[PDB]
Amino acid sequence: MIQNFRFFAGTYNVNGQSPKECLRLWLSNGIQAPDVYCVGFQELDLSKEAFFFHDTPKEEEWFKAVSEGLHPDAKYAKVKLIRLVGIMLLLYVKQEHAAYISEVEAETVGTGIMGRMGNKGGVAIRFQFHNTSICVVNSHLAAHIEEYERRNQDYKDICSRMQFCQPDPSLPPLTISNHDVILWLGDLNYRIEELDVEKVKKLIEEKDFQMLYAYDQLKIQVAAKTVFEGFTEGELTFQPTYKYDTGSDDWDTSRAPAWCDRILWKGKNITQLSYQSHMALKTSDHKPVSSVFDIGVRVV
Ligand SMILES: [Ca+2]
Ligand SMILES: [Mg+2]
Repeated sequence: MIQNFRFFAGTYNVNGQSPKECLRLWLSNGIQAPDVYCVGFQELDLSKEAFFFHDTPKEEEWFKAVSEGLHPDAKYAKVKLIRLVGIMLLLYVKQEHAAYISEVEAETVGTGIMGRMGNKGGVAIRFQFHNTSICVVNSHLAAHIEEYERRNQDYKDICSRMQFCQPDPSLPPLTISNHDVILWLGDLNYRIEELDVEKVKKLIEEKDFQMLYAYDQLKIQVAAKTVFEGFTEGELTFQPTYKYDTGSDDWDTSRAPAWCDRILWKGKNITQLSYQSHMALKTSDHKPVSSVFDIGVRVV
């Protein structure tokens, strides 16, 4: 029997900052309490120290910040936390679902310096929920403005190198694609091309996000089948989420605005209820993005 549960997916590039703001706006702003929360960060800590010895007080800081921000109408249990340098993913479920979560595994893949360090890359948590297999990936891909090939390479390398082991020590490992349900979120860093920074801002003024999409690097590459084969993205009905002046909604361009921050998915029995950014949070040069899904899970 398929029963629907509500999944919240969120991605936020916090530009090396500690949380200054209440996250309720992002994580529980006029939504029903999700059954499951998948919350992704990039650039959690930008220090060389963090890049070097992993430890950083930004982890407890954003964890406290997310937990305080979850929907107040339910109690949530943290299932798993995973981080590679500045890339962190948190998985929470309502306390009443905890017993039905199993085979939780978490892995990381660095795809930055030398094609292997964690300045860029991916982290993932997969698990079983009742009798449905789910994998959630948070990734931070190459930032070069022109050279999207580097993002495609990061994406190809997360897919080929991310391997989850299994209790049975005689079985092959699982890859990201070996799941009934895949959610992929992150600062994917694809930008807008050809169009002038003037036109790109003006298009954003009059809210004509359809025309702009035709020049979005991610749209183009997905159609070219160089990444995200089989994935869907909901219509982008919110303005690009990068790059803003910290503490405001004005632009900064050291580089047109861009839909850096995205959530895609593939699987049967997945319906997307919403796809938003959250302008009111001004702690970072990105805005956070969120999506709620009704996902059908097989319950036996
Ligand atoms: Ca790379
Ligand atoms: Mg930054």
